[PDB]
Amino acid sequence: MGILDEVWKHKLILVETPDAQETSLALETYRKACSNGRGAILLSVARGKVSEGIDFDHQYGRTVLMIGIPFQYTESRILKARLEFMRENYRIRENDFLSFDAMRHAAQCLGRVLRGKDDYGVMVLADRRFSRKRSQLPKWIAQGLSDADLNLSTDMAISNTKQFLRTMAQPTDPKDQEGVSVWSYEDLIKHQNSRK
Amino acid sequence: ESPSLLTVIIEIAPKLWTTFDEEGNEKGSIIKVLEALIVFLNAHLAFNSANKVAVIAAYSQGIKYLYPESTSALKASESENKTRSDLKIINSDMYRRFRNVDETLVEEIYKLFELEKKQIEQNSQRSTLAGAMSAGLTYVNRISKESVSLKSRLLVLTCGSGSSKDEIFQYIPIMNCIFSATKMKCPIDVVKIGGSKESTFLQQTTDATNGVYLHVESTEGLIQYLATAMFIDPSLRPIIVKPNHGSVDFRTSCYLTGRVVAVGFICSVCLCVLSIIPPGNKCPACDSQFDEHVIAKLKRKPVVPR
Amino acid sequence: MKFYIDDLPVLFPYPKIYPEQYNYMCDIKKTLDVGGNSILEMPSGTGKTVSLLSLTIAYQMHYPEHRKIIYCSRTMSEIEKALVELENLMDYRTKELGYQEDFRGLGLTSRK
Amino acid sequence: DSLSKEKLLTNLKLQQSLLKGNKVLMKVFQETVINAGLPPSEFWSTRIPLLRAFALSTSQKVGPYNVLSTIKPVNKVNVNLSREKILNIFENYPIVKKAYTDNVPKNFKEPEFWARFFSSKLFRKLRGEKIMQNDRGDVIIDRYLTLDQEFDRKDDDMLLHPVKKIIDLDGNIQDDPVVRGNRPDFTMQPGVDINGNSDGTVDILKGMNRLSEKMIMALKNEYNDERNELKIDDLNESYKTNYAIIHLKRNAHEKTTLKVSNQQMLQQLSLVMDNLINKLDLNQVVPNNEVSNKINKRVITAIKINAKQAKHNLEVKSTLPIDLLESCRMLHTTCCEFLKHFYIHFQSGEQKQASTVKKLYNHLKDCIEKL
Amino acid sequence: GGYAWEDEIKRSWDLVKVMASLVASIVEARKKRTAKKNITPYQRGIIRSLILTLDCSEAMLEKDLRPNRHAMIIQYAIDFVHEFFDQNPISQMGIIIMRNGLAQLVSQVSGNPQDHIDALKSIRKQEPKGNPSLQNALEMARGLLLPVPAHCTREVLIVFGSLSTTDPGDIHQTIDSLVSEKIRVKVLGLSAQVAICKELCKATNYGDESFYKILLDETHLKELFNEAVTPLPVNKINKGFTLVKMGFPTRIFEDTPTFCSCHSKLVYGGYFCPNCHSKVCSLPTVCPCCDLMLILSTHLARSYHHLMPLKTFAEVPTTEKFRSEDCFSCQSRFPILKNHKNGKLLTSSRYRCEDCKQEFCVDCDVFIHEILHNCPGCESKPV
Amino acid sequence: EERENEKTLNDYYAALAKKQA
Ligand SMILES: [Zn+2]
Ligand SMILES: [Zn+2]
Ligand SMILES: [Zn+2]
Ligand SMILES: [Zn+2]
Ligand SMILES: [Zn+2]
Repeated sequence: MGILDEVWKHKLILVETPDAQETSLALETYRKACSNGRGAILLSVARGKVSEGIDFDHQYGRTVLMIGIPFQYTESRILKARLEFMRENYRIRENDFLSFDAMRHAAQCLGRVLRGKDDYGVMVLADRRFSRKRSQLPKWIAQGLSDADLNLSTDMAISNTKQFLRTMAQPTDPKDQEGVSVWSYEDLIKHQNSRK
Repeated sequence: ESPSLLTVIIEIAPKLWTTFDEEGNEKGSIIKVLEALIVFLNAHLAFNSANKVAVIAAYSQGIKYLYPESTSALKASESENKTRSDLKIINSDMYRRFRNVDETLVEEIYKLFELEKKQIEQNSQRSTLAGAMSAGLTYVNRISKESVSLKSRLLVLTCGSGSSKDEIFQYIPIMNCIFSATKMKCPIDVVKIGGSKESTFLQQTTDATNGVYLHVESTEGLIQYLATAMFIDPSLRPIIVKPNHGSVDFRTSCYLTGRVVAVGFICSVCLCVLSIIPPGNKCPACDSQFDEHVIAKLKRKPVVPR
Repeated sequence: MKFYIDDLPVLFPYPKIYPEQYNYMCDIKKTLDVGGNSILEMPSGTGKTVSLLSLTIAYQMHYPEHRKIIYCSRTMSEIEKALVELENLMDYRTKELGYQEDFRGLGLTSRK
Repeated sequence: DSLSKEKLLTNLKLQQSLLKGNKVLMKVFQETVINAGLPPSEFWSTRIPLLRAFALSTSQKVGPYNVLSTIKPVNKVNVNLSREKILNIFENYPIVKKAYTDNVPKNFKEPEFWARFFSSKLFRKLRGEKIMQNDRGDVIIDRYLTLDQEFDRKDDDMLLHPVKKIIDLDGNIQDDPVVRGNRPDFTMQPGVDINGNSDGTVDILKGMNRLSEKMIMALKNEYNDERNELKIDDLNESYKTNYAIIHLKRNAHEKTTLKVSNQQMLQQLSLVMDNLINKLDLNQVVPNNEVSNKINKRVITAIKINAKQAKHNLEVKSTLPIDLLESCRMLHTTCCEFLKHFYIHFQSGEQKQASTVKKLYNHLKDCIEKL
Repeated sequence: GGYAWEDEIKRSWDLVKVMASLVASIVEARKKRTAKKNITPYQRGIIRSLILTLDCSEAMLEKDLRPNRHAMIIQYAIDFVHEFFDQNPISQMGIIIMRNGLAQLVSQVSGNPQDHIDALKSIRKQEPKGNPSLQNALEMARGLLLPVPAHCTREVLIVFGSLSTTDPGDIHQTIDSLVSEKIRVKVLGLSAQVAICKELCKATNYGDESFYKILLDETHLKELFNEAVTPLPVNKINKGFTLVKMGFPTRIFEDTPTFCSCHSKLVYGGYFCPNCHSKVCSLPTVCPCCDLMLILSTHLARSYHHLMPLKTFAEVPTTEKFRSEDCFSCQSRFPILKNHKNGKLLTSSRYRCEDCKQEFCVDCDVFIHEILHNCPGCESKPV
Repeated sequence: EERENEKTLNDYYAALAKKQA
């Protein structure tokens, strides 16, 4: 349908490959295209090789496009065996464990974008069923998720991203971050004295 | 048509004016230039109904404001304005718009003279003229932003009298005033009374701000000089030619020597002007240590066959 | 920097420290002193690997038990990242103490 | 490189193209070097940035990009081909240029070749379309399909190199050599057909990924790091400015090419104060009708001088005829050029160029004779 | 569990829920001047060679800046050239656009503002298109800044509103070449923080990350321009401490038009070169006979003020006894500005100067600190 | 016309190439 032709204009498109050598070549190609400002998009498995271990810090990850919930194949008999044993022994509901595993894969994908507090990047989640799963989220992720973003369409999400990237492109005030987001030795000593 | 603002900078220095009195055949020349200024201000206020006047004197120990009077007037014993302590200096049948401004300014003149007499024991080596028209432009912008428009113009009543030469500290603030006046399109008019024919910085000030310079030598008949040439309002500036016959070269003095400069050198850091290569291969201003290669290239001899 | 948590000299290899990192170090030292299991999520962004490595090297060197340290990751990408952070931390500790102390640290993977 | 001054001075074809393009500089070179006998290196020593700009206007090239993604038809369908698009096709896709070399000058013309390629399956594979069997394709371009797979294999061979352990996913799958759990299902696996063979979309994924890798490695031409990558710059100290600070001293020298005491200051002050106290007749400023005439004469003479100077101040019209005006203008131009070169060689202070200085002096003397 | 219509009315009239108003703005004023309280004389680049790189692309057709990006950037560049020549006249300026994947040099490097303004208004007519490439623009800037002398600073400004660059070669080699050639780069992006531009600003400007600036609104863009006109402070390790030979021409006056040495055209005025007696049209320009930087005193005069930056005027405490009722430089009565009888006296509008102990009002402060560059209080002091 | 000018220019460059070689 020609979407990817329009994507080729802006960013170089990289796709995860079952050949892990080709996948790593695509990964280093992606990192090179992010480094020189060519711009690149990576399409990956949320439960795959790139999802684990590989971190997209700084320019390597700026927008994390989460297309859908990475649910496992429910009709796979092994997963039904998992759910039956968890429900029988550990009293864990089937939908609870299914959602938990899917969003924990989602969360391990989301956690690869930030390294340092100077790092910035959005975690956009594109599915209608993420809206009910904020209470399960990681607590640092959950505090960053506002009530207004629980159910957005494309356009105001795009405007929010545009305003956000205009905001974090501004140089922050060191006095705003001198002792509340990072401590020096003196701030740490002062807080140790305050705790004592 | 459009009213303007006549800001005037008066240079009062007892040494300068008294050396003018000694060089001249008369004593009390500043009375003559003072009454000439007064009738000039009356002529300016006769020019339009809504034009305004500011006059500022630059005495030895600082500067003081002459018209309009300081806002400490509170209709008290220290009001010092209107009928309060209205000492009869000018006639009371004067036009009241002229009467108030002239009486106020002459009372301020006498007060400044009393204050300067009280501090006659200390002789200032620093001239406060440059800061004076700096504050003149500051009040010009005050009037321009408060009143919405209005033109503006500066008159400079300076005096050399063959005693004070062209000072070195009067370089930077004068051009700061030049750029400020060029920003608000304020012409700068300078008349110099004294034996010193040429004042280079003030000539550049008049030339670069579309003003008029006229050096004068006799205190008599100066209102002819003023109301003939110094009355070019900013409303009719482009349609009136200027009697500024003196042509300034827009040059400068060298730093370590002081003479008028020719094709020469500058520091590429402190950018002061040097007629010759300074000794020690270091800057006299910012002490910038210089590359020997580049000054060898400037000390390098032009070539011709034998 | 070099600071104290209880009686533990901690040689942090950065001139600054996050508050979440220091509370994390307090909790980890409490867990090690008590002993047992613990589950803690340290948010990504903030330095996680180097903070654990710093507290474990301080705990192993300072405490007279000198228990060895076991660090289990999921891929040798992360193991190599941990080894690099450990190289930086040991370089900092050698610089601050003035000497290279007796220490052995390697990652483990397959023959391939 | 080719942008050095000695390369710009010796580039005769660049000067040829510049004088074919330029007209006023062409006339300057015609009436300065050709007629008056100026050396051409002397002419081009002063115009090095102009030669550099003219060279760099055509020397630069655009970045590599997916040219075949931009190609799209618009029954009759028309696609517009530019020469830059053809060159991008040749550089980005060596198979198309390989077919072009042995197809176009031998059997059939270039538009026929491009229409055959656009009707062929090789275009669909290179664009990334999954290959269909019901399409007829073009047989001539379909003979190059096997050699296209050969180029694919060669590019995959040469593109492969050992990556660092930070991004070693081939390591990640081989951390345990004898890991053997339950196999991934068809959702975790590439799609297969009813028989079991692949549907071919992994082929288009490999093709586009190889295209992206080719675009990245195309930038690699003549045109410890892990410690820096794992270092957290945010926890490090902020950058401190090492900008220079100067202190300026205003102790300059006075401009070089009567002392009176405080007693007469006080008496002159008292004279002014009581002359202010008693009376100022403001009518005393009126001149005696004699000094007024002299000062008026001074003012009118100054006005006359300033008006005569400022009466006359795109170039202005001249009384000379346009032939004489052009001759005078071009003689002034070659005067300025010869003076430029003479002062450049004269102030550049080399005894080795003294002969050139002498020749420029003789040219200036002959140009004085011409004046 | 119903439709959106069957719930309630919006209650928009009740949505609006409803002397110390002085302090709510003046403490914001203190917070704004808190960032500006640090001042010291930095040695800055005085003789400048700026390359203004212009994005001319489809991203310049974006409907976020009025009416497009292209017209606002081209008119603000006209304004920038005018104000920069009004503040740094002795500099030499080259203008380049980035259009259709090739860096198109639209004007040579020159000291003439008018030719550059003509080039900008010529580019104003055309339609921005193509995919921008940074590396072409930096290589062109490297070429054009090659004849720049050692004393003259090599500086490049880029307005890169796009987010991706498609370069023919490796841009990091170009970055290393620019750092090796001591070319300082400031980049003014319009959309986001492009990482290659961040690395370029960090590497070319000696580890400083403050040279990559992104606007926030319409006015902040003009803020970016009018603090971009300022001379950049040079690093301590930079040793280009040279003497520069230039002369002072005199304004020739003649009723007969004569051929100027630069244009071969009839100009009544002119400036005779002190080295070789050659006339030119404009100043400051090089003499095209003996290669002499012909100037005026006004051109260096425009640049003295950067070398003498005024210390910020410190507003007096309201508690301390005020020196006078009126201001010093304009003698406006200082407003009593008492909040209430219980609200007492706040925000005393008197701005003291530390070198002269003279109070100034707010208008005097915001006039003396950028338009003037002298303190009249520091000058009334008889030193 | 500039045709004769470029023809004489080409002749001059050909003579210069003959002299240089
Ligand atoms: Zn210096
Ligand atoms: Zn000219
Ligand atoms: Zn000359
Ligand atoms: Zn004021
Ligand atoms: Zn002061």
